[PDB]
Amino acid sequence: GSHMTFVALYDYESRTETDLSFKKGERLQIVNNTEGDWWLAHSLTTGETGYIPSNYVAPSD
Ligand code: NI
Repeated sequence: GSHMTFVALYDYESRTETDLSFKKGERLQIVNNTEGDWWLAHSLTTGETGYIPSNYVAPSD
Protein backbone atom coordinates (compact mmCIF):
# COMPACT_ATOMS: atom_id res chain seq x y z
CA GLY A 1 0.00 0.00 0.00
CA SER A 2 3.17 2.05 0.01
CA HIS A 3 5.70 -0.72 -0.16
CA MET A 4 5.50 -1.68 -3.85
CA THR A 5 6.12 0.05 -7.13
CA PHE A 6 6.12 -1.18 -10.69
CA VAL A 7 8.60 -0.56 -13.49
CA ALA A 8 7.59 0.35 -17.04
CA LEU A 9 8.74 -2.27 -19.53
CA TYR A 10 8.06 -0.31 -22.74
CA ASP A 11 7.42 3.25 -23.85
CA TYR A 12 3.75 4.25 -24.15
CA GLU A 13 2.27 7.43 -25.68
CA SER A 14 -1.22 8.55 -24.50
CA ARG A 15 -3.43 10.70 -26.79
CA THR A 16 -6.31 10.36 -24.32
CA GLU A 17 -6.80 12.86 -21.48
CA THR A 18 -6.91 10.17 -18.89
CA ASP A 19 -4.10 7.82 -20.01
CA LEU A 20 -0.55 8.24 -18.81
CA SER A 21 2.36 8.57 -21.25
CA PHE A 22 5.56 7.02 -19.91
CA LYS A 23 8.98 5.74 -20.89
CA LYS A 24 10.50 2.38 -20.17
CA GLY A 25 12.16 2.28 -16.76
CA GLU A 26 9.86 4.72 -14.99
CA ARG A 27 8.91 3.95 -11.41
CA LEU A 28 5.14 3.79 -11.02
CA GLN A 29 2.74 3.56 -8.09
CA ILE A 30 -0.46 1.66 -8.88
CA VAL A 31 -3.45 3.73 -7.68
CA ASN A 32 -6.39 1.68 -8.90
CA ASN A 33 -6.17 -1.91 -10.00
CA THR A 34 -9.82 -2.90 -9.87
CA GLU A 35 -9.67 -3.86 -13.57
CA GLY A 36 -7.17 -6.41 -14.88
CA ASP A 37 -6.18 -4.73 -18.14
CA TRP A 38 -5.97 -0.98 -17.35
CA TRP A 39 -4.65 0.42 -14.07
CA LEU A 40 -4.57 3.96 -12.76
CA ALA A 41 -0.90 4.73 -12.09
CA HIS A 42 1.19 7.58 -10.79
CA SER A 43 4.71 8.00 -12.14
CA LEU A 44 7.17 8.95 -9.45
CA THR A 45 9.67 9.56 -12.24
CA THR A 46 7.63 12.31 -13.94
CA GLY A 47 4.91 13.21 -11.43
CA GLU A 48 2.23 12.47 -14.04
CA THR A 49 -0.83 10.31 -13.43
CA GLY A 50 -3.19 8.31 -15.61
CA TYR A 51 -4.29 4.93 -16.85
CA ILE A 52 -1.78 2.44 -18.14
CA PRO A 53 -1.96 -0.96 -19.83
CA SER A 54 -1.17 -3.45 -17.10
CA ASN A 55 0.92 -5.57 -19.56
CA TYR A 56 3.38 -2.67 -19.82
CA VAL A 57 4.61 -2.92 -16.20
CA ALA A 58 6.08 -5.43 -13.80
CA PRO A 59 6.62 -5.27 -10.04
CA SER A 60 9.91 -3.90 -8.88
CA ASP A 61 10.44 -6.83 -6.50
NI1 NI B 1 2.77 -0.74 -0.04
